[PDB]
Amino acid sequence: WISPELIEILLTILKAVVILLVVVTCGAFMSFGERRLLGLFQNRYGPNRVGWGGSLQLVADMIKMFFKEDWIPKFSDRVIFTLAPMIAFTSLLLAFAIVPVSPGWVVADLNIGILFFLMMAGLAVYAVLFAGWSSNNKYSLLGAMRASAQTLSYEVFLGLSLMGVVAQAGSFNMTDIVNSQAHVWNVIPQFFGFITFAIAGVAVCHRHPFDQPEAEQELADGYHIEYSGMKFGLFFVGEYIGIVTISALMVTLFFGGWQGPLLPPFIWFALKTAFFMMMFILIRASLPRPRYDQVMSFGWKICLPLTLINLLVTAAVILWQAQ
Amino acid sequence: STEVIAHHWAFAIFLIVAIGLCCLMLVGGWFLGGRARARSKNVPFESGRLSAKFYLVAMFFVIFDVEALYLFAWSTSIRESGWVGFVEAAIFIFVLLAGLVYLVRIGALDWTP
Amino acid sequence: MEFAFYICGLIAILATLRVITHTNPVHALLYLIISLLAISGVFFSLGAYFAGALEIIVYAGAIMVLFVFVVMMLNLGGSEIEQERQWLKPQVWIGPAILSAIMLVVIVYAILGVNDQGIDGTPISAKAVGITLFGPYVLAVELASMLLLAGLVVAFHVGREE
Amino acid sequence: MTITPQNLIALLPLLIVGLTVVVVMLSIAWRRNHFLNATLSVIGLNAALVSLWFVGQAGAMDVTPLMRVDGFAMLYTGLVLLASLATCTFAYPWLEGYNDNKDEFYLLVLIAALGGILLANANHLASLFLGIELISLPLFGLVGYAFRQKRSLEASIKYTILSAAASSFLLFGMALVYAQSGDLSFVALGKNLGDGMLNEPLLLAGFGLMIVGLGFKLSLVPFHLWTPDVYQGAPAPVSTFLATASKIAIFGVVMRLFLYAPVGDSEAIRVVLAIIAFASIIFGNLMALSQTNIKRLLGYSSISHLGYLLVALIALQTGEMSMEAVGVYLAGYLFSSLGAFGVVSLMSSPYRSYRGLFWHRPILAAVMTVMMLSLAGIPMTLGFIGKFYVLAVGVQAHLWWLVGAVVVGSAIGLYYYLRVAVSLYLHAPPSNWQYSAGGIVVLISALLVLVLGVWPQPLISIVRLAMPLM
Amino acid sequence: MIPLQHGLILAAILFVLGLTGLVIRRNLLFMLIGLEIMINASALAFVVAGSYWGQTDGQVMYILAISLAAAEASIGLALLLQLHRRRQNLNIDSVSEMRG
Amino acid sequence: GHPNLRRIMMPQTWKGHPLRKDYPARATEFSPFELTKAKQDLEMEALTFKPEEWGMKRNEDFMFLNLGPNHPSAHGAFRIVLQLDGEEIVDCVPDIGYHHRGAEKMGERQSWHSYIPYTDRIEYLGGCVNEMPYVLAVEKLAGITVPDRVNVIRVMLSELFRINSHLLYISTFIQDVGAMTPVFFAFTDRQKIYDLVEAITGFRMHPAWFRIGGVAHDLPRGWDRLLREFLDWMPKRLASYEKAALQNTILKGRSQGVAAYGAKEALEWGTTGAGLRATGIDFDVRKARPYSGYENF
Ligand SMILES: CCCCCCCCCCCCCCCCCC(=O)OC[C@H](COP(=O)(O)OCCN)OC(=O)CCCCCCCCCCCCCCCCC
Ligand SMILES: CCCCCCCCCCCCCCCCCC(=O)OC[C@H](COP(=O)(O)OCCN)OC(=O)CCCCCCCCCCCCCCCCC
Ligand SMILES: CCCCCCCCCCCCCCCCCC(=O)OC[C@H](COP(=O)(O)OCCN)OC(=O)CCCCCCCCCCCCCCCCC
Ligand SMILES: CCCCCCCCCCCCCCCCCCCC
Ligand SMILES: CCCCCCCCCCCCCCCCCCCC
Repeated sequence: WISPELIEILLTILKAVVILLVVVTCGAFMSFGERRLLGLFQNRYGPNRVGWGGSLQLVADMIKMFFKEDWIPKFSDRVIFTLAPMIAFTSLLLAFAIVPVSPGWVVADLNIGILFFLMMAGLAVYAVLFAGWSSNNKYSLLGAMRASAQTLSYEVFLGLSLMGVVAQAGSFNMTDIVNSQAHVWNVIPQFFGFITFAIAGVAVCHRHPFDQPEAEQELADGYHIEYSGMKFGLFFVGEYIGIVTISALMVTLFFGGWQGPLLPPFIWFALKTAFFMMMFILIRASLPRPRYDQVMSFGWKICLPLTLINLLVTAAVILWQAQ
Repeated sequence: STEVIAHHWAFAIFLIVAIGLCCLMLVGGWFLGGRARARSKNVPFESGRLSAKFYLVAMFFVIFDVEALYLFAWSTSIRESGWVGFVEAAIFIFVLLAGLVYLVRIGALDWTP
Repeated sequence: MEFAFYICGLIAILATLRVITHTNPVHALLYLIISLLAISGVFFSLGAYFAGALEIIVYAGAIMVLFVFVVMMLNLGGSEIEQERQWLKPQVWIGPAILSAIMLVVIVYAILGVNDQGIDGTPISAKAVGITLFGPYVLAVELASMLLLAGLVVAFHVGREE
Repeated sequence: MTITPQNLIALLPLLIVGLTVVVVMLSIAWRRNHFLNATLSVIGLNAALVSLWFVGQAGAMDVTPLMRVDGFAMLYTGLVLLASLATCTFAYPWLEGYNDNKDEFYLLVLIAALGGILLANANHLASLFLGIELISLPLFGLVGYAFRQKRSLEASIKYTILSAAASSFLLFGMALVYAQSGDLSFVALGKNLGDGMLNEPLLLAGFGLMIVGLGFKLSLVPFHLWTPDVYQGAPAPVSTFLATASKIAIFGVVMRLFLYAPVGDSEAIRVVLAIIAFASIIFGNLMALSQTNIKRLLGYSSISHLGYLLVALIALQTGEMSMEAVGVYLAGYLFSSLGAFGVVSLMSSPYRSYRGLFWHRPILAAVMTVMMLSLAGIPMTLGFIGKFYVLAVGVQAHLWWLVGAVVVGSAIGLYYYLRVAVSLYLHAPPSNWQYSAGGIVVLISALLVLVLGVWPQPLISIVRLAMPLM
Repeated sequence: MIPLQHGLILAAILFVLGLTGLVIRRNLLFMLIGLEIMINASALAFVVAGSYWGQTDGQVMYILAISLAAAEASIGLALLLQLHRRRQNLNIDSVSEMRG
Repeated sequence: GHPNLRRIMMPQTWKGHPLRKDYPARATEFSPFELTKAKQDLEMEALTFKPEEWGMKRNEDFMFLNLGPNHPSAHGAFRIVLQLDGEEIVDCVPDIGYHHRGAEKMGERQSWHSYIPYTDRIEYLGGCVNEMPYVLAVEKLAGITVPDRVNVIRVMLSELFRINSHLLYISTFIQDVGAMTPVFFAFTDRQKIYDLVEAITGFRMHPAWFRIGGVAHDLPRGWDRLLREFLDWMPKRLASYEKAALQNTILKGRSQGVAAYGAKEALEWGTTGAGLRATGIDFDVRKARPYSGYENF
């Protein structure tokens, strides 16, 4: 069984498994870091008693959520109820599955890349839709309808925001997109693409200020209200893993990915990614929540023509520079 | 080649292990923990007809997503298409923005009455 | 490559059979989404990478989202649907099934009587599809934009609430 | 193949109608004005009709790997544009009584006219498919424009579901055809076959599914059951447009497809279309015997006239004047159907019994009886010239069963057409310039029918000038 | 190495299954679902045909097919919405007022 | 002639009228609260909403929405039933009485001195502000004119508790808009106020420190120091609150033009305070009908 081909196969599989486990661990530890960084932002400490510095708080929450009674309503449809958190986790995990963290460290060097990310987001909206329908609660039903129409209103231009970087790199591949940022990062030319992708990625991740269950707690119309135990935990863990995925895609698409002058490439990638996770915390802790009609009006009247104009101007620059 | 099939194996292992991870998470959550009964436990939590604007928003998402797929196909082949394809895509985006402006002005994209 | 194609084709066939014989609209739409994922796997097996990407982005990500949206707003509790089960009643379904059966045998006779050198599975990237789309197929692009505009206007005019 | 400025000047009606669509849409976005948007739509359609002159002076050439422009394309573009102009003219007094938004009607008419022009210019399977869909979907909107009404909503649902089924059938047919041949151009459909092996089963099955879709679109038996319901339930200007423009554009693209393809001269396809044409003529004439509704009667009339059209279709490869017969018949049928459905529209306008029509509306009664004599193929009318052309083409190719079917269906059509035309003059128990414009449109249609039935030579010369490429 | 005939057979099977679902179901939603199945099967057949010949024309025809499918689904669901709004049922046999 | 004369404090299945003199006040007079299955079902049936009984006067689209009665906010627990056309509120009627404590019946049940803790919990964000009119009215009954030091002490504590209540209100409004950090900082400022109030009275939210004729104790030695720390602490924090959340355009879009009324609607409905004075009507009790030596400030 000793052969270089089988050795390369096993090392590549081990690299993929290591990447997957590190992403899941980072998402959970980033739920904990959400709590700690909110404490830092709000002149307090947050959880710092369970273990050293609160580092064992995640393990305590994990034990609680595993040994909490997992319950499915009698009026609910079992398969859809059991399927919605699976979608909310798996869709954004497999969306991460194309992100290159280092030269030679990638799981799938696909020819579609961010197209595959668009496939996973379009599948990810089904988690909210299925959580709303499955619970057999009308309040959760209209909450899921509102959140799903919001995510459609921002998914309508998520890909078009990415298309400026796609046009500049000339390919759908992620590694070619990173390699096109070897001289200048894409945040400078595709700045409008950068802000529109930030807004759309925050909105499709159901993060503040686009979170629906935290928007209206008086109505009790959230689509999470009938989930408990490890299903609600899967909803939360998939939300934070989606935050990690969106931040890493933002780093690879607008901030050069792993490219840097002095540090090793994974150190630069982790630093830029963690900076964008901290910016997620700061966005949650800083901005007020707009109204529903205001949010979808900002999605439709403003951001989509901005993405179209950005793509048109990017194309004009590209063909102008190609003599 | 060996590298491409190793990449395919790594991707397959990634998808399989992720799906098995969330499946085992469900198995552990359902199997572990005691269960107890209450009278109003099975009743849905309700703190103790939908409009057609949802359909309109989803419909607009579908239509503009198909035109987005057209621009997806354009964007990866911008340099080989040249200035002629730029003119065609400018006409395409002009029609797209005219339809968007028409939707805006007649209140189709206005959620509030 | 061929094994994935045959498995995905079998999954798509079984899922479509489950859609056309179901009473729950949401279950039927979920099985339809599963069949669309399987047909996307078929597309990826044949080297049409862009076609599978569009199947999950657009067909399984926009159109079925619209169908699921509509089924949500209808609140279909199976009123005179689950209480009838008339499609499962045999003398209703024997006729059209044998109609589609003889049509399928005729189409299979047509298919088996053609030259087949096999599909080599060479991947066709989205760059070549985009070059062709804005090259020899430009009027198709602009008039398809006009077709989407026509559908937009038609379904806005029909599907208002007032 | 790239696009040249000469290819742009060949694109003139398509570009003009598309620019009209954009301009009318932006004007609706500015301010909802029914008169100004209708005027803009009529101005754009008339501009395309005028620019057909520049297209003719441009010459006949190939603009795309998809489109081909020749005199055949000009003739069918002119027919579609005239039908759309008459549809707008009939639609304005009907839309004067519509409580909801009226401005989307002309947008849908313009997009359907765009699809008709594309079908006229189509030399490809992609252009054929896109033109069929670009005609169909605005007709989905227009048939159910008065969606509050029971009949209009029912007709819209029926037309939408059945045309989606026909679109899937047609698309699977060209999928099989492309799987066999490898090129989607019209000239290469069977070019890779020789030595008498043209009847390949996969190509024949793909063309059969295409025949299923197109025979839905042409109201051909046995895909004809939608025609009386969709004709009756739709608004009368929509019935006018669906009777004239859609049928003419789809039959023109079927003409071009069966001329250019090597598989078009297959024996099995010819026998299948002969059966379809025979059954279409006989069934459409027989099912209109006991119709008291004018719209269903004219739908069955459309089925019969399309059967005569298919009889003229079958002798394409043998006879030499089959295209000339189709053009003359289609000009006459456009004029007759425009007049008949226009008088029906003017009696159905504004949006809120043909017996005894002469005693309050004598001019419209005279126009109606002229068109019901025209659809019967009575001499001194252009429908007679079309029927004479169809019979001559059938006699040349020895299509004797089709000739007998035409004669028998002509007798049955004579029965019911004369029944209506003489029920006009029995005894039974407006005030705007657009209604007068519709009356002028139907009056010039009747005068054209009478003049070209007495003197058909200018129309024959015009149609003979519209010769497609060899 | 995948035969073209097997892909065409799969597309034909999905096409006739969609037609069966279109015919045997009274509910307008299930007929729209069946129509979507038929047009997606035709798009699959066109993709297989384009992939055998090594041409992008199959994927271009697939793109046109899904554009038609999206717009037709939009129009059909709008008609279904109005039918449910004014009729309170989805029985397609109930709308049969026009006959003969 | 009342449009609907139903009970507003007690449930509809209640026998007798509580504020009559022959009605027993205390719960120990009644049987102790037993919750059986039939009792739980019967009381859950009574809390269900029926469109016809509340005078809704109902179109095949008017859906009904339930807000409470459990309420995720600091200001009590209550219900609102909403008639909706799409998202538009066509009609609504508030359901109150879920927080009924019988404080007036306790006024008939406690003595003049012992009722002051119950006067504290009338508006539990007000404290000494709630104690002030009761002790003023009792001093009117007793013929007591309090000295000037008493008036200044009561004004000082009333303004301290007014700043506490307004801080909680602004923080809760900003949190309900969607910014969750000023509630943390405003409760820190509330802790500073609470330090001073604990030093003076010995309690945080319900001091019960005002008395008939004065206050319970003298001011402790060092009250001026804590008041100095609060007066130095407050204005920079308030300016940070404005700049961070109150001048945010998202908050302005959520707030400006929302539920607006004029002087006539404020006058006809008895609205007072900031809602009345935002209509331009200069009517404050401290300046129109001065009390407790508020004319010297
Ligand atoms: C509850 C479970 C629901 C279903 C979950 C999924 C079921 C299947 C799980 C097992 C999958 C095993 C692995 C499949 C093959 C992976 C590798 C692959 O697709 O390789 C082909 C191709 C290679 O690309 P490349 O190398 O760049 O091409 C040049 C030529 N070699 O690469 C590609 O073509 C890449 C594009 C295809 C990738 C597909 C990934 C999965 C898609 C489905 C996601 C489902 C999400 C959850 C459910 C949503 C709701 C139903
Ligand atoms: C195991 C038994 C069945 C168990 C239950 C069902 C599980 C899911 C089965 C379907 C999905 C996995 C199929 C197996 C794929 C394994 C990888 C493979 O075959 O790769 C071959 C090929 C790689 O690309 P290529 O370049 O063509 O390779 C030539 C060599 N250089 O690959 C390709 O070209 C494309 C590979 C397929 C496309 C990507 C994956 C699509 C996934 C679709 C899921 C659909 C929903 C499934 C729901 C299941 C539950 C009901
Ligand atoms: C990894 C990716 C993510 C990384 C994290 C960092 C990026 C996060 C981006 C978050 C974006 C949130 C966008 C929220 C938009 C809200 C728009 C809206 O609806 O505003 C409504 C408001 C008033 O609306 P109006 O119609 O005027 O109402 C009048 C009624 N009296 O209108 C207004 O107030 C007008 C202004 C609207 C907002 C404009 C856009 C602001 C975006 C947030 C600031 C971002 C700054 C850069 C941060 C660093 C990024 C690295
Ligand atoms: C938020 C960041 C998530 C990262 C997930 C993937 C982690 C992969 C770790 C790879 C480590 C080795 C990288 C190559 C060697 C160069 C760097 C060496 C020092 C770390
Ligand atoms: C209330 C209206 C119900 C309409 C149901 C229609 C069902 C049609 C069933 C057709 C069955 C055909 C069986 C085979 C016929 C012979 C083979 C095909 C023709 C040669």
